[PDB]
Amino acid sequence: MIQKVITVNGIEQNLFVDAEALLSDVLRQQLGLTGVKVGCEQGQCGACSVILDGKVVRACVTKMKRVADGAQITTIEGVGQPENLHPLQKAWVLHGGAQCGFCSPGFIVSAKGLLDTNADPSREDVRDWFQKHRNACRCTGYKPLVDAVMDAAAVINGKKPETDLEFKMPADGRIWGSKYPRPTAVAKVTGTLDYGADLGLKMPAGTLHLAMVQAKVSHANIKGIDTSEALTMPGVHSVITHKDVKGKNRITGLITFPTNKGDGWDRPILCDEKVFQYGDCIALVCADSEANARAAAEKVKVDLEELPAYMSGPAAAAEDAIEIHPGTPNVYFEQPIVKGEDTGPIFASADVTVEGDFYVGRQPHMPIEPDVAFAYMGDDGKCYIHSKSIGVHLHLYMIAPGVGLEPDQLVLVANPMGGTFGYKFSPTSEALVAVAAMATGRPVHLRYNYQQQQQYTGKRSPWEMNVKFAAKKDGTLLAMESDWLVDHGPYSEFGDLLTLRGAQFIGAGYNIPNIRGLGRTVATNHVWGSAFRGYGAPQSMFASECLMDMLAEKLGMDPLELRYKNAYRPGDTNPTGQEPEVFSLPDMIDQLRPKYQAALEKAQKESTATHKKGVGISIGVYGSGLDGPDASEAWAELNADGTITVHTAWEDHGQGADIGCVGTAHEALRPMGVAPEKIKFTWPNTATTPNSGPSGGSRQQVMTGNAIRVACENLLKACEKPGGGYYTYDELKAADKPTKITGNWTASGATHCDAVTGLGKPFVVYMYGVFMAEVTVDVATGQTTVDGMTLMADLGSLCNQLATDGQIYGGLAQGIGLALSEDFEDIKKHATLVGAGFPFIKQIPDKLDIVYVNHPRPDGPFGASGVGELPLTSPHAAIINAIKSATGVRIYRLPAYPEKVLEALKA
Ligand code: PCD
Ligand code: FES
Ligand code: FES
Ligand SMILES: [Cl-]
Ligand SMILES: [Cl-]
Ligand SMILES: [Cl-]
Ligand SMILES: [Mg+2]
Ligand SMILES: [Mg+2]
Repeated sequence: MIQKVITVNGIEQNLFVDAEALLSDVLRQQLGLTGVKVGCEQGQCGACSVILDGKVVRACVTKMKRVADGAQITTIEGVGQPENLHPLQKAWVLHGGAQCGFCSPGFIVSAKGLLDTNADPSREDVRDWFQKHRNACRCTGYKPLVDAVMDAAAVINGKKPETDLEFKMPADGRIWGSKYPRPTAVAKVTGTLDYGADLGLKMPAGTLHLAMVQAKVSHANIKGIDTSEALTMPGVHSVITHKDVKGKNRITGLITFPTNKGDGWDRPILCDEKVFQYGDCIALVCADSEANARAAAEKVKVDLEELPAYMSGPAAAAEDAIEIHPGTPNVYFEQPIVKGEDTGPIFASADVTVEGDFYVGRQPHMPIEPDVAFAYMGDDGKCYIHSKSIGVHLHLYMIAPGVGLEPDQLVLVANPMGGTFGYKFSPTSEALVAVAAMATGRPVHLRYNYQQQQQYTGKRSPWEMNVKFAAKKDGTLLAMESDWLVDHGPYSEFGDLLTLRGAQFIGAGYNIPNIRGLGRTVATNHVWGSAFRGYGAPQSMFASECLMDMLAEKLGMDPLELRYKNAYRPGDTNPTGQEPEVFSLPDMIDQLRPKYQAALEKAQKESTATHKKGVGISIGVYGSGLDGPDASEAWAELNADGTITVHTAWEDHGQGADIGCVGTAHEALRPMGVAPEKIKFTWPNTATTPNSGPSGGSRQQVMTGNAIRVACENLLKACEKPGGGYYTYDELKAADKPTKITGNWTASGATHCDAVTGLGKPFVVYMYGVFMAEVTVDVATGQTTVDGMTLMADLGSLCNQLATDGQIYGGLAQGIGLALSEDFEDIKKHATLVGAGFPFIKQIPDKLDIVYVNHPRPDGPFGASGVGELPLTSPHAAIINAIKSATGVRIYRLPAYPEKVLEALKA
């Protein structure tokens, strides 16, 4: 041990540390400075950036021996605090740079180090600095961060007043449609929002820390578990196995389709009979610390009989393949799409046909915050789970039978969380922590490291796809055929639903009267499928949007013009035979057309013989909702101090549940003149908030927004005085009148798609957009640079522009990664941020352009649609179409790795 006297955030600290300790652990655990966030633990993400003697360093790779006696350290807590924000923190809030917030301390400290060395940086200087310091963001697309740094610099420089960093009310008081900051932003930019790992550090002594004993093979029969040596290790309390589970020890997919061949109870909580994928949790070590639990977990001995693993859909779907789930075929679900007339003869006589085979792979979500959860037995005897769930009621019902509890005996709560992008539509760690809390009676806390986040949370399911079009010479589409194979890994939850998405979205955007297609879901031993932002559309529309450009190429038509010819117009129907609710694609195409022409001209002009520039187009469509007559509920309550609490279970991945609630409620409450700061939101809790539904399917602004609107209208009626005016709280209470008022809303016009034909009206609100990608391909290295992205977006009406801008930038950035670099195919090679192709700032162009072309939706609140998944529906098709424009070659199987682009160039 060594004594080190240093200064931290301006205050002398008398530190007693191990020389080998990591500064991240010392600051977080010894000094309680949980604003130093830890994500990757490998020096790759910058979340733990601190200033050490004038240099920005990552604390997670900085050992205490490198910290000199007398050193100066600055963490986010020393940059500023909630009622003393630094200009960078104020700019962050104004510019909406904290979405999930997990990266915000690291970027803001890093940016102070920049400004302390370069007072007046160029935007390029800012991007170069965040690239060298590895400041990673998965939510924002970086542009808002760079905007915030530039604004703060100008203030620090005396160029502009600091008060220009404070939001100015539009004067009229409307915050719907405005840039009003989100309520959680100040906590995020000051590091005072506790995420699950932070809460772990602030739990009482007595809390047990868990570590997973995981399969190190992809497929096996389990013969036995030997915990003997592990029990003798430092700090170890016990080891939990399937023997300790009090229910079925299985998670249910809950809405498994009747024509699924599987019963949806395939996924174990703790493996008992078999290993189904690498990473499967077979036991939990309970210990006094994460480090002690992990050291003992390595000593638990699992005796396995390894089985041949099927690591792709085609392998597992082979007619011969052995059943992964004995008794159930590996191909366990099929969804036909049957619209119009038989396609065979239409293909036979059409002027032009085109066909392609496409692939979109196992994209990893890569939130900066790895999965974390905790559980405890409440004084009331219920088991409480606090996790990254974005569907607390959904997960309650998916895990209660397996852990052996009735829905009245378990409570799920969503912690503040650092991003999920869909992976948390699945249970990950919740059943694990509940079993351990139940078995021990003690609080338990489980943190995944980043390798566990990559290998042992769910993934975008790969799809192998064949799509064909038939068309007339004038480009009018006549018919489509489609085939898709969905590799869902071993656990069936929502796999059949994802396969149905291919019937709804392959070919979406155009009138296509005649369709014949079939999707197939296959169990494999690769990572199980969890939703990933877009859920079926990134696969489906990559195929159809690339194919539209192949059809345009073949007809000698401009691809944008071919889309204009076919885009939805009154009278048309979508692939499931439903009429669109608004018709904005021609309008967006018309407004994009000159920008596209200018872009084509720039490309042609600025291409060189080795750096070829190109421009590519795509359309995106996705539903806002769960299929069918989805619904939500909210409660609007006048409190005794005159504030109003809007109670919902709107789960916040980081997309903006707080501002969606406040902005929607503010607009609904305008007749009573309620200031936005007087409106309170509730964190999701299955015991004390209503079943608003999960934050999946870009649904909450529509479904929960409408329920908030109705609850608020109902609260206005409850408060109205006859003759005009409103009663106060005190008045209603003296009157014995109610002050907490319910509202509900249902998408009553929707119907489920048919199991035999795929036809129906699954959503009553859709999102529509048009993408333009501008790229440069180095034809010596095959490296693609995305130089600009444009999204024409119809979101109906914006609840909050900071929120929708940031949603679109973040989605476009994930589309650049899906297009060029991201996959989870090799269990080892892809288990880090950099190995899996995470996009750092220089991979995302500063030019991210949005044009809103908003057609108010008949059934959305104040006309709004969702936004969440629109930007990831097909940006990667626009990018691959731009590589084809630049170079003449087509990448059919993502990602477009440089070697793959070179092989196509040289073919
Ligand atoms: N018009 C409009 C729309 C919308 N908004 C906004 O925006 C957001 C979003 O919304 P939406 O769309 O409704 O959505 P939500 O439901 O809430 O959420 C969900 C999503 O969200 C997104 N985004 C995001 N972001 C962030 N930051 N993070 C994350 O993680 C995430 N995730 C992702 C996903 S994947 Mo799935 O599950 O796959 O289906 S689906 C999803 C919010 O805040 C709201 O409010 C506005 O403002 N306006
Ligand atoms: S760089 Fe330190 S936690 Fe990622
Ligand atoms: S706000 Fe940057 S990772 Fe979420
Ligand atoms: Cl998906
Ligand atoms: Cl290819
Ligand atoms: Cl490569
Ligand atoms: Mg027509
Ligand atoms: Mg090669």
